[PDB]
Amino acid sequence: DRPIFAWVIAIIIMLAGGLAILKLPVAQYPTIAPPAVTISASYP
Amino acid sequence: FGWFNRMFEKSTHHYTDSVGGILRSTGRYLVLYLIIVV
Amino acid sequence: AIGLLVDDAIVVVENVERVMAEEGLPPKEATRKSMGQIQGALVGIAMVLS
Amino acid sequence: DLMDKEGKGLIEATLDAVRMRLRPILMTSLAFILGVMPLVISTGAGSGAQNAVGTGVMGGMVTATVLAIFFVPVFFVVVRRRFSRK
Amino acid sequence: LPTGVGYDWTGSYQERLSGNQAPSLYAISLIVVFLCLAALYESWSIPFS
Repeated sequence: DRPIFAWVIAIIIMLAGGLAILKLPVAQYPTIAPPAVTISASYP
Repeated sequence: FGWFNRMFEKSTHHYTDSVGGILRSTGRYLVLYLIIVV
Repeated sequence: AIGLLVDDAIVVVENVERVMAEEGLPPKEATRKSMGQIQGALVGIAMVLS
Repeated sequence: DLMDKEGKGLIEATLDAVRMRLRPILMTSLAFILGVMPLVISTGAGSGAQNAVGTGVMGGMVTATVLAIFFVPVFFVVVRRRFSRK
Repeated sequence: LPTGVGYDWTGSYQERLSGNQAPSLYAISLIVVFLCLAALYESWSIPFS
């Protein structure tokens, strides 16, 4: 169709997505195990 | 009233001719634009 | 905002006011082929104001 | 719009364009400065924040139309930017 | 200063005000404004005006 208007749409994605890589956790596997709390006392 | 007659004059003469008058030149009002930025 | 609000109100109205004189023409269809000249901006200006 | 659908107007489209629309600029911009007017002075204790806002737009709108309809860019631009080469 | 005496801020931006902040905000305000002025325009001249 027309070049510019489309290229401008793709340049949002050059940012936004690239902005997301400088703003969303870079860590390992995401929380998998169902989460649990742990009580812990001590009678010496 | 005056009012209309007035505005129609400025817009025509006065303005538009003085715009083709400046448009004629260029490098004087460009060196002015950069003087503005400084 | 009150300023950047009647600005967008003013252009659509007064661009009819010329097109009803520049080619003396009250009717509906004047309004129509004025947003031929007006609206090309309107969405574009809204994209850069943002 | 004139440069395309209508005729070139190398400089006689840019000129012919404000020949038909100095009205809306100096009608809004005047309406804007007057709506900001009650904040710049007039109110002087109820909220002094009104002074902080209006002072930095009344000042700028004087220099946003008496300049941008004129002298420095907004005519001059399209000329050397669009034309002059390619 | 003497040994065993450091420092730490409180609490004194941690990220605020005119920038730092501002520039990066304006920066993108400039990187976008040009687009939009092309999504309805086309060229390499219109948006510079």
